[PDB]
Amino acid sequence: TDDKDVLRDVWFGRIPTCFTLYQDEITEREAEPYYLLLPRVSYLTLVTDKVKKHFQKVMRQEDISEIWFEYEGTPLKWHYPIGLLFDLLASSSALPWNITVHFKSFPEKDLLHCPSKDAIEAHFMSCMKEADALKHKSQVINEMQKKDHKQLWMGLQNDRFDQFWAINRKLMEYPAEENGFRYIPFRIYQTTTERPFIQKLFRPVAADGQLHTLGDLLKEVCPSAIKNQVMIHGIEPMLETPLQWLSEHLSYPDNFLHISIIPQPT
Amino acid sequence: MPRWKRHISEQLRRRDRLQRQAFEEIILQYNKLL
Amino acid sequence: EAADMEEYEESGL
Amino acid sequence: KKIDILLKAVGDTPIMKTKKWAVERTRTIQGLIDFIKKFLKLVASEQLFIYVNQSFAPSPDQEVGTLYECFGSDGKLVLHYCKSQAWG
Ligand code: NA
Repeated sequence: TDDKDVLRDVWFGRIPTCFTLYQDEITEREAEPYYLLLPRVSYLTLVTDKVKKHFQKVMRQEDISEIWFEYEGTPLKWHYPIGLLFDLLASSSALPWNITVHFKSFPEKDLLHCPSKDAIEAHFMSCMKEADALKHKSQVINEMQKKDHKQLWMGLQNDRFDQFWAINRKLMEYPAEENGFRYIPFRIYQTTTERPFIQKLFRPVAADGQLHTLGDLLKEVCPSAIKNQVMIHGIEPMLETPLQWLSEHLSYPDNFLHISIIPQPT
Repeated sequence: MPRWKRHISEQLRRRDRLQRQAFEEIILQYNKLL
Repeated sequence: EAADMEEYEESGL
Repeated sequence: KKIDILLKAVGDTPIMKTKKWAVERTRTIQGLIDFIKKFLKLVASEQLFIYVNQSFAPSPDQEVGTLYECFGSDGKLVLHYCKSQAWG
């Protein structure tokens, strides 16, 4: 379907990235840059194993520590999806995305550690559980067997679209009596604000059954966006786009609509 | 097909053309020789 | 009736 | 301006003598966690988990105010704490 094509286009979204080793990192020799197509829907610490291996090779063994990344001085939070970080921070700059690789001086004030793959899974499932609490009072996610939870995770970590959506489609359903989710899982990000993001309760269907739009959402929770562009998965949807449809088709695998508000470029 | 949906599909394809398609071969070729 | 956390932290653990 | 939070122990985790607290909306889950640990005279090496809706564990950088506005009810946010995982 046209809808299914959108799901695949979202899922397989890629950002061309140039990983360069921090110029002041202490090394035995100079490291070449490493180029990679990064998946928008995933997390840095899940897909940069080859980057890590590449740059560890020039480090003294004792100087190897937890790897971290920054964009022009801004540490990159691994628990934020890759596409969101790029949209928010670098989408106005020329490609490829220039990420600087670090080992020394992990900035604990700006970043959460990622001590294991399990921490990534725990984070991912926690996001999905939060999303379903909003959408179904957790009824769908809790009715699932643990093997289904695993399948969702494996589909993300191994880039298996059909494997993931065989389960995720259930999380995109809603009661027959209804015409949408209870509340839409969304977060609105804006660099100029102090708060990390805006997240509020917003119902996707009006009392008369009509579908609320992206424009309606913004008027309610972020009037200061209507000079600024609204970016989701690197594109700018029309404000008349129904929110329920967006939630179903343009959410990340964590079932959240991550929305960036960014200055209009020139 | 509603205009808002057409718009989204078109913009995703353009995004993919400019961001992925334009870089995939040179990035692969770079890694090949790296 | 809720205890003020900011009060306790600044009072003495 | 501050929000009311109620803390409930899961399983054999120690019980806080004082459970109802008023906290700044900008306080994070980690800030909340650090307070409980030294309130229960626990230690850093000991990990402590926090749960919303008896369902999910929010990221430790999440702010309580947002959680309250989304998952609060009857004027307060209920959070469960546990020395071990409870809900995955
Ligand atoms: Na660049």
